[PDB]
Amino acid sequence: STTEDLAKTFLEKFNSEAEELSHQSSLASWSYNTNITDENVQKMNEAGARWSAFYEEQCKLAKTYPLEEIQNLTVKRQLQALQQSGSSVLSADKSKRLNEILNTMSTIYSTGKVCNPSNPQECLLLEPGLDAIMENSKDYNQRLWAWEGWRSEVGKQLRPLYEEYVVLKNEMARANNYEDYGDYWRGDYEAEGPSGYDYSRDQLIEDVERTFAEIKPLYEHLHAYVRAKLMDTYPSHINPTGCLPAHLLGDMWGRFWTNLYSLTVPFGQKPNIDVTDAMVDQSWDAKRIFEEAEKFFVSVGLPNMTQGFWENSMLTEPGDGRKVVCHPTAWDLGKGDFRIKMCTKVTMDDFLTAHHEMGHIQYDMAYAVQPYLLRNGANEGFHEAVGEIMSLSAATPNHLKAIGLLPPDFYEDSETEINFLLKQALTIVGTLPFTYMLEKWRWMVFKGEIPKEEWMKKWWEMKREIVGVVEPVPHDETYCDPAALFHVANDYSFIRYYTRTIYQFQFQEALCQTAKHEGPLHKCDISNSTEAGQKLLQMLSLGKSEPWTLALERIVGVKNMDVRPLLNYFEPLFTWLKDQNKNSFVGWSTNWSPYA
Amino acid sequence: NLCPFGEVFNATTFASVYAWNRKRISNCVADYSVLYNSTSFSTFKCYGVSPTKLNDLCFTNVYADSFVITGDEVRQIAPGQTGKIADYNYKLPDDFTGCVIAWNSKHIDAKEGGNFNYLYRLFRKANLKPFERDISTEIYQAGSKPCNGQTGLNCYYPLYRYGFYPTDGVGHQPYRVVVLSFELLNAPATVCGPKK
Ligand SMILES: *[C@@H]1O[C@H](CO)[C@@H](O)[C@H](O)[C@H]1NC(C)=O
Ligand SMILES: [Zn+2]
Repeated sequence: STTEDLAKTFLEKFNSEAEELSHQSSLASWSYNTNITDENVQKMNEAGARWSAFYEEQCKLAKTYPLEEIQNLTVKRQLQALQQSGSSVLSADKSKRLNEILNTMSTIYSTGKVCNPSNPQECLLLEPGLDAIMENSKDYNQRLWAWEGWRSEVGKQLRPLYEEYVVLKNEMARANNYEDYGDYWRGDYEAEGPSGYDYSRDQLIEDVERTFAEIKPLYEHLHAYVRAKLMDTYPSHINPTGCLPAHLLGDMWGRFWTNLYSLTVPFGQKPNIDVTDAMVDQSWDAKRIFEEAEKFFVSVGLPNMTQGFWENSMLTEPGDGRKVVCHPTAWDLGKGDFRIKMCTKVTMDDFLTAHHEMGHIQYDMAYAVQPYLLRNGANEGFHEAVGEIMSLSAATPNHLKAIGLLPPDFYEDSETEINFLLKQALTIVGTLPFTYMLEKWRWMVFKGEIPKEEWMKKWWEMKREIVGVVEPVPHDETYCDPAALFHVANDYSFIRYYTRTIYQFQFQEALCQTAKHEGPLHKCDISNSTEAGQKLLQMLSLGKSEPWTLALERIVGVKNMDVRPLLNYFEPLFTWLKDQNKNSFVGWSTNWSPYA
Repeated sequence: NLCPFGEVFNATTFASVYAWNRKRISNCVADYSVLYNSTSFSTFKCYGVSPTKLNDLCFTNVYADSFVITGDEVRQIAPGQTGKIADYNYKLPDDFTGCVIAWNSKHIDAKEGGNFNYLYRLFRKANLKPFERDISTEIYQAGSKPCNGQTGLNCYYPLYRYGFYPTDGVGHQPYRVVVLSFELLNAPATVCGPKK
């Protein structure tokens, strides 16, 4: 009975009980999510608090096997997930206070209200109303009062709590032997492994900054192109060498530039490829959509959907008075039970989402052979990355001709591909400097490199320097603008959206070269390439049983993040964008301000 | 008279694998064709004998051992197998002479809230000898520290529940197993196939 002997045996009692308890929690969640009643939300809470109590006991029991006596890395990685306990290391006072701060920020956010100055009796919450203005309005002054009011009325309430939140989180992280709350979050990319696959939490900062500097060229050119196009819409308020005003970017924050498409579309007379009418003419139903998704995964040699997937999924809004959650989710209920919940409509969007969500299911089905504790993505960016590349193939006209939603003589307009790559860039490329800079500010705040006397000051310096976006009204330290975004107010890490996006195109480029794909990357359909499916299964079956560096190399053949596959995806757009901007300034000076 | 195979196969409830039932068959005439030529069985594997030759044979006893396990574990009811069932619940010998029969029993052994009536042994100091049966509930002492009938850090209760739900995957669904074994001793052979 060595320490490893006992810990192995401890983990055998854990898996059989954890599997049972997690399975009941997952089943009760499903009864609630597919039928919102107070009866079912009762069973859910009772079932989830049985699990948490079991987990907390097993967590402190697993600290009885000291990690440094565990040679077998598989046993170690499992024990590692159990010795993370979180905020339970605080005193009763300091942890009760933190939870109450967290609930206050969250509800300040969801009840946040701003009213129209031109009509004080016209008041709006964020998610129905203020977003509607922020995603649709072309009125500089209407966007402005919604943007500024959101941070004055809501963001100013979050400021004293966020200061306290930082302090208690930094204590919680130090009591768990991390440097600060940021270094704590970066531990999700930590990796113990064989020689050459280790990854430190400080490596992530370096790998994020390196990759981003390779993105700066493409983003600058996209930035300058969008800027020159907004001048036509807002001639009074755009400077052709300065930053873009923060309230004109297509949502409450500029997180995505998606909704700038109407204004910045290169060739407006060419419509998007939308096969919705084709699906409706062919009398497709939700059942047919998922059968086509299944067919796609079979075509690359991947498993069928189980007999139970069809019997138990919720693939359409019930509409019989039963109240459901319509957000699309892929459910890994345990014990070979896999389901998808979404309110599918006969649309090319929901067709695409089905392929994406079924990719989540395939991943789950591949790592179900692994121990309970290592059934998850290699790191937090893998799962959605795997999901996103399914939409990439399923949307290509190559694939849309194969399944018959486009005629066999479909002309591929070069003007449509640039329309398409630009729409993709506004979302995928626009968010990347936003995502890195938001997380860089939080990282520096947690390390203490930004004293709270200069929070808001350094937030807009980095916004102007990195993102090329400028505040339209000056903001002193009464503001807490980062907390005006859901993820900051609600205590979620944000860097996953950066790393996922990188991983996304590394995956796609590797399976496309395995499929012997010919042309530009963005035209790749891995369908009917079992060669490519096996390359992907090699990574999927691993779960988080191996360091994410090895899991990554098992599919793309390198141990680290690489943004070059992303840049060749947008390569036809890059060269097209350089040529549009040739007559104008490219970049931005960070000295101009709309308020000046 | 005819052999009571209906009582074992069509029994309403089956034993837990750790306490697998054993029914002795004797002094009767068995038509094995009602079994092999049937289409109700996902597994029908014989080892010491040929199944179609079983109607011409005479044995002194026939044993029918029955229990319930998950589909992914039926694999272990075979000679030279290992794993949690074969090691600690039901062990078949290398020299096994008989047949292993199995069907999916989801319809009768999974129930809505979960069926927890079927148990299994998870820990044991040593592997079972063939056809051995252990039904003790002594605290498994994993470490050097004695347990004194008290569960704790390295002191584990040895029996655990299967949980069968109608919506589990095929691999985790309940399966009923009947293991028929045969033996021909120095004594009257009373269990025979149907005579012409
Ligand atoms: C059990 O009953 C079914 C009919 O209910 C019958 O077809 C089957 O042969 C019976 N099994 C045995 C072993 O007699
Ligand atoms: Zn997803």
